[PDB]
Amino acid sequence: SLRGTTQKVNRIREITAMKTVEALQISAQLTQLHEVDMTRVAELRKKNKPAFIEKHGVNLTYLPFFVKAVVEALVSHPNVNASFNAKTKEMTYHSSVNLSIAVDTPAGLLTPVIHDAQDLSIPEIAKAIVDLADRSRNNKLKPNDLSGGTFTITNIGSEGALSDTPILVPPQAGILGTGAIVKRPVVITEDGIDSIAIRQMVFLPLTYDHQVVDGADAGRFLTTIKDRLETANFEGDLQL
Amino acid sequence: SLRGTTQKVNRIREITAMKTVEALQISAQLTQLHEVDMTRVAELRKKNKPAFIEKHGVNLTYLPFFVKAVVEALVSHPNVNASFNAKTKEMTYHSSVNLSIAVDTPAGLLTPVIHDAQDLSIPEIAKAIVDLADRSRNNKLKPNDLSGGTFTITNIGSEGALSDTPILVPPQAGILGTGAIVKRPVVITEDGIDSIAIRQMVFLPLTYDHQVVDGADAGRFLTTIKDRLETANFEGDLQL
Amino acid sequence: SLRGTTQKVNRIREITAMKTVEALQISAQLTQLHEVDMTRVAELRKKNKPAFIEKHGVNLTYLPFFVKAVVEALVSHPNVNASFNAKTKEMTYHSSVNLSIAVDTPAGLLTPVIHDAQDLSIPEIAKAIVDLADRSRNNKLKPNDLSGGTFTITNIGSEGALSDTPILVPPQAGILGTGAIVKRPVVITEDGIDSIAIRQMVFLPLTYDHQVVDGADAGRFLTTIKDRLETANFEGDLQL
Ligand SMILES: CC(C)(COP(=O)(O)OP(=O)(O)OC[C@H]1O[C@@H](n2cnc3c(N)ncnc32)[C@H](O)[C@@H]1OP(=O)(O)O)[C@@H](O)C(=O)NCCC(=O)NCCS
Ligand SMILES: CC(C)(COP(=O)(O)OP(=O)(O)OC[C@H]1O[C@@H](n2cnc3c(N)ncnc32)[C@H](O)[C@@H]1OP(=O)(O)O)[C@@H](O)C(=O)NCCC(=O)NCCS
Ligand SMILES: CC(C)(COP(=O)(O)OP(=O)(O)OC[C@H]1O[C@@H](n2cnc3c(N)ncnc32)[C@H](O)[C@@H]1OP(=O)(O)O)[C@@H](O)C(=O)NCCC(=O)NCCS
Ligand SMILES: NC(=O)CCCC[C@@H](S)CCS
Ligand SMILES: NC(=O)CCCC[C@@H](S)CCS
Ligand SMILES: NC(=O)CCCC[C@@H](S)CCS
Repeated sequence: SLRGTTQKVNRIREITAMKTVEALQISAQLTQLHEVDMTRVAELRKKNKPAFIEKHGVNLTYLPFFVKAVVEALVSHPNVNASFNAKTKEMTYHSSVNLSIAVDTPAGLLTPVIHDAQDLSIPEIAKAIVDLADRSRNNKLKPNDLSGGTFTITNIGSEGALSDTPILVPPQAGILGTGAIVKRPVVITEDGIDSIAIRQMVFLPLTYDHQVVDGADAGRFLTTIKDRLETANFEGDLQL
Repeated sequence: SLRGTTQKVNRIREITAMKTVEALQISAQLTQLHEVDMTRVAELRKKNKPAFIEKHGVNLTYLPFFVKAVVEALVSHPNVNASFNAKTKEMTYHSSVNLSIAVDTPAGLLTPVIHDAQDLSIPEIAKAIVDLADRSRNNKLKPNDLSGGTFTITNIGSEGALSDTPILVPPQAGILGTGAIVKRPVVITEDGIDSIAIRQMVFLPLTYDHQVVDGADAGRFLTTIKDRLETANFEGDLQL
Repeated sequence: SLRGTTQKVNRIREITAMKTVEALQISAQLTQLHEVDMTRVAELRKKNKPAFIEKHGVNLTYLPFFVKAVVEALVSHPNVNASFNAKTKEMTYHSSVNLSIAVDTPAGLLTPVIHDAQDLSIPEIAKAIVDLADRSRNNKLKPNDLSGGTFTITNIGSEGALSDTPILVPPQAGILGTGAIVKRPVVITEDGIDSIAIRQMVFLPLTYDHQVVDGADAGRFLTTIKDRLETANFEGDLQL
């Protein structure tokens, strides 16, 4: 149908094309990659999935665990939950964590926002993602659902990708991609013995703006997220 | 010889320097990475290499398999074999797949084009790559051999790289890198049993223009390529 | 403390913000990734660490090994230790290797320079890194300690990162990141037998300017570094 034709793009595509080209010219984007052992989260998720759907009415995916860890890291690393004004040379450190979530829709990519995500529990996050994705796909968003974001999470693993260099959109200073969670052979070291284990591993590429965040700051922020996910103390957070 | 000197660059270098700096400013480039199990292609290639050289006169490398899978994916994903006009907001979906191939030459990188690649078999692709690389290296190209490309494949694995973030050149919307194919330990899951196998693995970084392709579209396009290569039903395609 | 405030940034942050945004607009940056087996260097380092601190007064980290291999590669690949003037179309191939080292400080990232690094031994490199990092952190640098660099090495593995797409700053044409050195299961092939070994592996992302270096040139340069590190003939270089 499309093949061999020239057609005017829809408004979402036109806006995305304009915003992404401009975004790269008014920021200094680079992507740092860390690997995280998601096995404990995967086991916790598998064990509690039936009780979660029964009590909260929504499916329990990996995304609310990534959101909870990222939002707590943005509170303890306020330098990342920030915006730079290149005209006045002032940095604004936001008190709210307004978390943008990339949502794939048939008309194009949309980035709705979970406002004040720092006040939400894992069940509330799971419900907000479902509500935003549904309203994004059915033209039921309001303008304020698409603005005010202070950081973004993009699920690049939804379509099989291990990694990407996602584009951040100023005034945001960071966008985290959640790669595909894949079983991999990894090395475990305990009591001086190196051995090979099968673990659920994920790559987390973080695109950050070098105007706001330096490489070591990005590493410290990603280390906080990694340690939270690897310990996986989320049982109480599930409110079952 | 070069060390401690200042010299005027040759024309290929001057053009590359100008085109690549400009390309990044008029597009929104990002690179998505997937991993593909090339074992079946490697076994098929090893088994049929002698019969291929004897019948078709050229060596059988991995590149014609990547080209065949990519060209079929560009036909089934017309949204990727496309160009965006930022002035009129129109997308042109090309009917031809004119596949650019990056060729390393002593005077610099050249990107000759296989026009109407969708009409070619694996032997015809193998011969066209050899012809274009030879004419690129011996100053025997014509101007139309270097224009009209709708997508590019760059063999970054030729010099050992696992991955890269290759630069696309508008009006193209995508450029795929074929990383070095390396034996790696990977996890196989069958009948509920996780186990470790040695497989020939490759990383395929795709740089795409966010004006034309969103992240989920890139993932769906790369999934089509991955499934074609992993199944490796190419015996009949070899025309032996 | 920062949360909920707007504050004027310090001078280092203001300069970094300005330089990194501009750098991307006057160059064609891309990042090629190779993997290197650091096991032999790790064993050599562990065995000689006590004798190194006793004789040279400084701790022996992995960074002087990366610096030695990179500096020798910049001498044998003069096309990488070079600067492009886009106005005159002239390439300057530097005779000195002035190696910039990224240093994380509490006030922000600084990039001091080891001038004429090609004339230094591993102990001299180890001492120069310690001196530059100390003076960077205690406001004891002079202006010429921060200029004249021909290439940069950035230790992204200091804060846990496997990889990054570091930003180069013109007139430099390349910046190498040293990822976190991690034990991984890898495939060894000897006498026709494929087997799985535990090795200390590192990813080395190289951001290069496409105005100066093409992808195959970057691969050849990284292959020289990889072969030097994997052979690890550095015993005599330690001067113990
Ligand atoms: C100045 C600087 C480069 C010195 O690094 P260094 O020579 O490796 O020295 P350090 O004292 O920091 O290293 C501490 C230890 O970590 C180890 N280490 C450092 N980098 C490592 C890496 N990439 N992988 C594994 N181990 C590493 C060292 O070998 C040393 O080990 P040991 O105590 O057992 O001997 C470093 O302090 C720094 O500032 N790094 C950050 C650079 C930066 O901000 N880059 C920007 C992008 S993140
Ligand atoms: C709205 C959205 C983010 C919700 O994602 P989600 O919370 O993971 O929910 P989904 O219903 O899509 O997930 C379906 C399944 O895949 C799994 N899954 C999703 N992402 C995964 C990942 N990164 N790795 C492994 N499994 C994953 C989920 O756990 C779930 O598994 P289950 O059915 O066994 O319970 C998602 O539909 C979406 O739009 N993703 C694409 C985002 C995008 O386009 N980003 C741009 C760059 S690609
Ligand atoms: C023209 C060109 C693309 C042809 O590549 P090709 O079809 O793979 O052919 P080659 O003759 O170079 O390949 C030589 C061998 O390496 C193998 N090989 C090539 N690429 C490989 C890869 N990615 N992984 C593993 N093996 C590979 C081939 O299968 C062949 O093996 P064999 O001799 O055992 O049969 C190539 O010569 C070239 O110029 N590559 C560089 C492209 C470039 O500069 N890109 C820019 C970014 S680096
Ligand atoms: N709807 C849009 O215009 C989104 C453009 C930016 C997308 C980024 S933040 C996520 C994928 S790289
Ligand atoms: N001959 C050229 O000017 C090519 C410039 C662009 C090269 C890209 S498409 C491939 C390597 S990133
Ligand atoms: N002090 C600075 O302005 C450094 C800016 C550039 C940093 C790069 S070279 C290394 C991290 S990407």
